[PDB]
Amino acid sequence: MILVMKPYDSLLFREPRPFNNHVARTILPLPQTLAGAVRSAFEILGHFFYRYDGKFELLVESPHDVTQNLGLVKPHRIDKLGITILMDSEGIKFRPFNGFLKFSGLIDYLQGRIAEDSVVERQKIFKKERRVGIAEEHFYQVEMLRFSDDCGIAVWVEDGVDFDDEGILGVGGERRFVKFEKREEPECITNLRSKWKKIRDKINETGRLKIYLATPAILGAKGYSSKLDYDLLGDIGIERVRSVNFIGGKPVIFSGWDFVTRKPKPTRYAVPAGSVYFVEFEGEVKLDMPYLKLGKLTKLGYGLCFMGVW
Amino acid sequence: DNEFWLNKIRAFFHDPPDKSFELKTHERRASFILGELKPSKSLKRIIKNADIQASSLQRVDLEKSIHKKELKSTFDRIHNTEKYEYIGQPIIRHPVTGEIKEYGTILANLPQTQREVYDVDDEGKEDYEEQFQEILSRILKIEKKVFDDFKNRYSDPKDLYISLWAFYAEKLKEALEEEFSASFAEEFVNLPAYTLSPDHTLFDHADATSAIFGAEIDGKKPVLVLFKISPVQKFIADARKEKDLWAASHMLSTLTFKAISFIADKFGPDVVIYPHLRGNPFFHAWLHSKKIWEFSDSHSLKIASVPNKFLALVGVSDEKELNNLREGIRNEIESFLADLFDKLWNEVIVGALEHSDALKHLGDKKEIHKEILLKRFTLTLSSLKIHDVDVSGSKEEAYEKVKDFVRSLGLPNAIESKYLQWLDMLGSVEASNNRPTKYDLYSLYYEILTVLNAIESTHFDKPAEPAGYKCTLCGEHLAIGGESREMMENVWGKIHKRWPSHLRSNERLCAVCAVKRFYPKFIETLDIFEGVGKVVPDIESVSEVAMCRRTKHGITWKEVYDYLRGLKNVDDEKLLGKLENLKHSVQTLINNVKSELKSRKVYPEEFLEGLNRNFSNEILYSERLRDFNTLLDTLGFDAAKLGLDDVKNYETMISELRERLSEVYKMLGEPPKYYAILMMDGDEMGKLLSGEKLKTAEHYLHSAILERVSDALRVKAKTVRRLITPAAHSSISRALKNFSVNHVPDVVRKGNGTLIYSGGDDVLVLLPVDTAFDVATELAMTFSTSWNGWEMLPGNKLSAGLLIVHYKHPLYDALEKTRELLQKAKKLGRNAIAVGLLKRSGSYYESVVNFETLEDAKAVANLLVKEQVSPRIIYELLNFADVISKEFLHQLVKYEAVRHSIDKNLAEEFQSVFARGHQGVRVELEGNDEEINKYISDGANLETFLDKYEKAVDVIRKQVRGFLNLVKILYESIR
Amino acid sequence: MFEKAVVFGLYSITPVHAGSAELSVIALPIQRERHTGFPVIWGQSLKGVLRSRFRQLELDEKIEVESQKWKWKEKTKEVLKEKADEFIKKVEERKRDPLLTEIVFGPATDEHAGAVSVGDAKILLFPVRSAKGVFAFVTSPIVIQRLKEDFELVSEIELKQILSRFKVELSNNETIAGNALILNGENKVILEDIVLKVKSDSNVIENLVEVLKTLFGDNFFGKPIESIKERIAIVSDDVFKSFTRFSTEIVARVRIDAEKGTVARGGLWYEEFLPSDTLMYSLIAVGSPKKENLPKEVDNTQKIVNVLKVTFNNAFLQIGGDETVGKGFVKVRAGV
Ligand SMILES: Nc1ncnc2c1ncn2[C@@H]1O[C@H](COP(=O)(O)OP(=O)(O)OP(=O)(O)O)[C@@H](O)[C@H]1O
Ligand SMILES: Nc1ncnc2c1ncn2[C@@H]1O[C@H](COP(=O)(O)OP(=O)(O)OP(=O)(O)O)[C@@H](O)[C@H]1O
Ligand SMILES: [Mg+2]
Ligand SMILES: [Zn+2]
Repeated sequence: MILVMKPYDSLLFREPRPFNNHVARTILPLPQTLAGAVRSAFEILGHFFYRYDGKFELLVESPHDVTQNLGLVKPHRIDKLGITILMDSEGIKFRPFNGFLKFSGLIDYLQGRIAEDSVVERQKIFKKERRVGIAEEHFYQVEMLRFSDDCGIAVWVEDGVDFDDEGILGVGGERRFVKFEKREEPECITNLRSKWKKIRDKINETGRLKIYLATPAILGAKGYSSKLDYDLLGDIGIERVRSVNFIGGKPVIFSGWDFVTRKPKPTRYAVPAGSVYFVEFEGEVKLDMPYLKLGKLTKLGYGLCFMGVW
Repeated sequence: DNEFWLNKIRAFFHDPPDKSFELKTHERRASFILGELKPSKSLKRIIKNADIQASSLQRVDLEKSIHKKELKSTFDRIHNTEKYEYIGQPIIRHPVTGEIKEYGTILANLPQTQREVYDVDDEGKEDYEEQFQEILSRILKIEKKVFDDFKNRYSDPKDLYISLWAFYAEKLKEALEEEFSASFAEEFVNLPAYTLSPDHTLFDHADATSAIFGAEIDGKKPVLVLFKISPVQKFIADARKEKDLWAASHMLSTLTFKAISFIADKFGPDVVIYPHLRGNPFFHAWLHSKKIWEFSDSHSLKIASVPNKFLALVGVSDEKELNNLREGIRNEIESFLADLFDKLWNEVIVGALEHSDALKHLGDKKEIHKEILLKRFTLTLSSLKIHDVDVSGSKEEAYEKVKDFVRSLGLPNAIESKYLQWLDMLGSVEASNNRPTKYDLYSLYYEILTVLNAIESTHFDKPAEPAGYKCTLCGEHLAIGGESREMMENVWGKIHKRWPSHLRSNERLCAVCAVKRFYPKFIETLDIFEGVGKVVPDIESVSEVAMCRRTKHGITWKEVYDYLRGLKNVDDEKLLGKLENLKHSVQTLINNVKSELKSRKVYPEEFLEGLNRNFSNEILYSERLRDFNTLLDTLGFDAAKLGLDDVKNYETMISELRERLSEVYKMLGEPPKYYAILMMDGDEMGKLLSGEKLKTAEHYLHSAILERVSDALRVKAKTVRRLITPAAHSSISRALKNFSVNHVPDVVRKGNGTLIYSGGDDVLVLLPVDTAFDVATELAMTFSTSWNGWEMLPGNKLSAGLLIVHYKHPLYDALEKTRELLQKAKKLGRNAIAVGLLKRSGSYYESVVNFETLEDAKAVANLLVKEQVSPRIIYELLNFADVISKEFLHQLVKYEAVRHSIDKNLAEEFQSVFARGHQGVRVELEGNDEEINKYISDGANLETFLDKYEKAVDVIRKQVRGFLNLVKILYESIR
Repeated sequence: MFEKAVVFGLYSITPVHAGSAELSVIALPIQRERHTGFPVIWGQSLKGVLRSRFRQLELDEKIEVESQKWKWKEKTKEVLKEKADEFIKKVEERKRDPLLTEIVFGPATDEHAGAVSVGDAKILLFPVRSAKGVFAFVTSPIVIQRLKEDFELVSEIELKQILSRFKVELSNNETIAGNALILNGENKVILEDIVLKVKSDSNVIENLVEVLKTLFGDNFFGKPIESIKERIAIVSDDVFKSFTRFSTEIVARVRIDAEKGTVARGGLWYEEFLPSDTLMYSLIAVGSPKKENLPKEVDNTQKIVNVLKVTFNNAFLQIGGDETVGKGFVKVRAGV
């Protein structure tokens, strides 16, 4: 089941900093923010963007593996120095490629190949819009997310829940609203599920595994850290792990105002979406699905990760 | 350890400072200069091995050219002509740009003879050789006297070695200036180490070889470590006043310098390559703390002149020692952080709740606050173990083995080919003993190290903070005493009652933000400081720097504001009566406020009394003095909680003060409301160190040796990019230190601005508006300068971000805007400046331009300064920005100039300056094309390129619109 | 939430300067979008002006519900009592608002939420200067697409089904327009120094005016809708963006001091104004009213949307700044 929400207006997701600070910024939608919308209409698998321009397609955050020239980076290790570096096969230094990757390109991406037409830049999906003088000194400037003409937010939720099909509901920060409809699973997820067996066989035969985080994950057990615990990987069937090479970005620091306790929630650090881990696993993967949940708060749409080969 | 320090001294002084004077007996002078500390034969062999290895791999592997002779280009000029083939006088080449300089004063002091080269028994050599021996003996004697005094001063070998490394060059220079001349000493200090390849001076080689020997002592394997404390921009962003920003930057610099100081203490001051610690004010303060050298306040210490990343090369036997070093750095930094936190906890937090039960309630979160403060920063120490490739075989065999190892790396083709070419060129020399060293690929290691950091700093580990209201300033951490909102408000109200000078009652801070706020009052009573004096500057808010503009009367309102408190007298006497009257008004207002506060009895009497000489300058703004409530809020008091906003009898003196302020404005002018934030960064430092932007080897060798070598070596050197080496890296770091310490604070102070951080390439300043463009071009020229005077300079390009903003805008918003402007300047090419004016009401302009164009814009400002050209000529030209084409641009602008100029000469000058200036403007095309910006930056046949280009009309329209925007921004800045 | 929604039309009688952000030329640029660059009014400002109008009407007691006057003074005591009379003092002290505004247009400064969320005012017809047919209402195909996507959520009956037939593609130098705008003889039309060839079609404008008069009445804001049909043009997306960016009213203003009779130094500035006779549409999303012992008259969502439409139909209200110089007055016609 997919909740397709077209924003009639701009959307706001409050930054952790308070806003007498009139200046205010905006961030990408958070799983805790969108979870409240669906619960106002169970677990949430995650959320992507959707673009309906002639055809309807779903876009996830561009993996940090992909470079500017659409060149994949693989972690290769030198035993002479005994150190592993992420080589792009065209240079030793690289930068992450911002934008979004389609599911139709994602299916091929996990095999180690990507096409130019399978990616979309960030400027073609949504932009940031600044408003000044909103309301002698009461004026505050607020940045919001302005979506494209034929684009919106798709929320991927397991088909075990049901509710009203179509309507209008309020989401985000300030009192805005979007039009939501219930759409069945597109052919992209079906194709991914069909090719999951082949890609899992490739992963098993090659002895290499890649974890791609399509959503932010709070992996911290006692505190909060980007380190990948071996116990979590052992649950899926990994007998042993040799080396772990994680590449991501600045951790997303977020909290919230808990209305139940009338007090703010504890501040939490999460691994940013699009980060990729490379793991040299031993044995085979027993997972029967191409998507798994990691960390805590996985019900709200946190820690959705895909499997890939290299 | 004493023998370790003595051996470090021996390695540093393994070559006499005048080695290039005569290569026949340099080692004898090296043994004599140490005297009782001369090394043994085995120690000399080890030192020579560690010098030939590493240091400058290009140098030694080139000096052994055997083309019918072994070349020699020294000052001796008397050699065995049978197999030496003298070349000429030694020169010095810039390690980056290859700029060539000559020692005119040294040659003038040296004897001059008609014959260029003398044979072994050449006729007439008696007098010249006698004079040469005499001057060499004098130089040796003065060097020995300096070193003997230095050795007599210090007894501990560690302290003696550190002080020698710090100050021997300065002492020798001052002694030679006292004897020969200042110019002679200045040129002598910068003598090259290896005259055949003079890409670095002798002392840079000495530091490099000392670091190499330290990294290869007692069988310890060398390791290249790089330490980074991240993030930085987020930490600096969170601020409310300029004092908070200064405290944040200075705290970050102090932390990284604590790490650097621990590393230097454990191993040596030279083991750190970047930043160059010699000459750093922080290093001098640390030396004073160690009671090694009495600190002199020649260079101001208030500047955060230490970058957040530092690179070192140290010798460790095993990875266990590396882990121990990392744990020691973390222990030292966390101990300093915990000491600061405990000082704040037991000085400020308990300073207001010494009796209240709220302290007992909040004492259960002390461990939590300590943990969240300590783990605020992520510290990454990425270390690469330098591999020891076997070179046991012959020259061809050893070079083949090294190339095979490099191929076994299995790298991308470009860098592998570059390093293969470097190795092949190193193998193009003719010598049986020519063997590649383990540091020949040093640059490669560094490159990998950097990449490691870019991944290793990605990780993080933050503690599980509890639930509660977050901090108001930082907005990311739980505020202190966050269990209850009412309890937190009461606690912070009590704190503001105890500490009303800085903190506001409503401001509920966290650990990190409170530490940042109260850091200035704690640094003067902490380590490194507390014995140096004058660390905290006398500037707290951006209003002061915005008020630092130089008016037409030769007076800056910041000086008169300081005069209000009597800090500095006013030299001008024409306005003395107005100054006295307004001072009396301020004094009586302060007396009334102090009496009212004493009646309230809510703040300590010391703070109220000191408010007379520490009153906020924001009350000087007339618009800010609307009423008593506005005055109380501006001074830093919440009148709503105080209840003093109902005093309606305090309007008479307010009105009188407003009238007096207007009277002062009459012949003075209002305090300007705008100020400029300028941040600059180096252009492709990583690429420059990668060797991609480095010149060919022919540019880093003697001017008269490329033609006197083998053809194969000649062609290899002419078409192979030179790669850095530890000596060259040290020279580059020394040039960066020279730029960042000896030049930028001078121009900032001369520019009447405040420099906050100057570490290496990056620079951050806040300036009065009509002082920013004056110093931006000067600093760009200085950074691009190769040889200024007789001191090295980086000689690279700059990216700059300049933002002209009002003082009421939030600090972090302006910081983020300026950082975004810098990023845009880097995105639209490089060697450029992005200027942006954010006017108060709604206005916002941009212009990404080359530096040389900026001065051109200043020209038209003159035409607007005295109204030689009507300003409307700008507006009308704007209306043509969407229609103008290349063919008729010149004629149309000529028509507009003639129409809007009283004199035809003014119109012609405007036409010429506009035609020149509008050429260089970076454009943001719809298509992802950067070739146009690259053509604009260089300065070329760009007109012909646009003629060949298919989007010429859009490019020229964007160029003219951006130039007009820059002109309007600069003109509004002037007025 | 937000069970129902209503559409509000807005016709600019006088130029409107709402809000203020590049400001490259105009010191106070109009309230403008980011992705498309079209003129727009933020939901915050429209909500504020609507709630101020509602509060003033509640004070004036002219909010007749179901053809019966709504007396709030008795209603607050009827639904709250106890401190309600004291709560009246809060209205008298101006620290609060009348209960109707508190339960519909959001709460006071200090628990609850507004029953209606006010969306953004999206542009629908932009007036541009024409060589023939003095001024023309120009649109863009994506404007029609946005209108259809917005209007799929309210009308759906057959009007929504027939509105799906609007689907056009236009080149950057072609347009479809009425007989008034097209020049005599030559088959081209000039708007704001831009010449466009007329594309032969007779369905898109008819359907547009059909739906406009369908849910806005035959009286098109005091004018016959039939006359409007002859002066409707649809241009390309880039052309519409350029029009909406550069065809607004740039007015230069100064301040003169009586001491010398000349312009004050630094007193000259340019302000940008949205042109008059501009049709804009906004979406108001109304949900279940807050459970606070609401009267049975407006107990359901249908009743509150009905009373809102009745009390705001054919209304006149000022938006944006410069109210003191006759700027911002617009006429609102609720979609029935
Ligand atoms: N104390 C300081 N004051 C001011 N600027 C500083 C200070 N220390 C470092 N900087 C500069 O601020 C910037 C922050 O460095 P940082 O390590 O965050 O790099 P970055 O490019 O922003 O990203 P990343 O965090 O991934 O390295 C750099 O340009 C650095 O030179
Ligand atoms: N002499 C030096 N030795 C070692 N590291 C240095 C030296 N000078 C600068 N650095 C470091 O190199 C890094 C350069 O990063 P930066 O973001 O400036 O990129 P860059 O390659 O210089 O180019 P650009 O900023 O134009 O993209 C910084 O972390 C800086 O501290
Ligand atoms: Mg750089
Ligand atoms: Zn904080």
